Amino acid sequence: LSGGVNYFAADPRIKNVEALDKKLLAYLDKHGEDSTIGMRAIITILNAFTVDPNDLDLATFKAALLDFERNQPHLTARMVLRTNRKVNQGTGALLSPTDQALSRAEVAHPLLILYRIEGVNDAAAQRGEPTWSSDPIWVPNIKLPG
Repeated sequence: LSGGVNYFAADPRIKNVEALDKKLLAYLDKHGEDSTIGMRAIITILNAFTVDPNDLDLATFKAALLDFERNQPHLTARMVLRTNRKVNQGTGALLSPTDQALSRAEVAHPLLILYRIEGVNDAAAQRGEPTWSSDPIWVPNIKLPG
């Protein structure tokens, strides 16, 4: 993982879908879709995900965040939560044109963008096309500063 590059999980899995979804949606209401958030809270959210290291290396990213904690204790992560997203699994891309520009413009804060995708699996699975591991799903996109 190099700085200044977006990485998103192509095929994420959630340990407990309802618990994470309830958690993220409660956060979205309480704190907004675009906020800053402490490192430990980011980590906790990331731990709710299971992703193959070759797809998205969450361990390394988390390690990088902890390094930021020790080196820059005041540094916070930026978190963007989008809902009602409609992206099919396996298309090779996640972010909207707006979030592309957003992430390119963010060069100070470690950035986590979460996309909530719902009501997409049935149509795709009915026509034998790739599906997300759950409905609804949250898809993570990370970007380190630099």
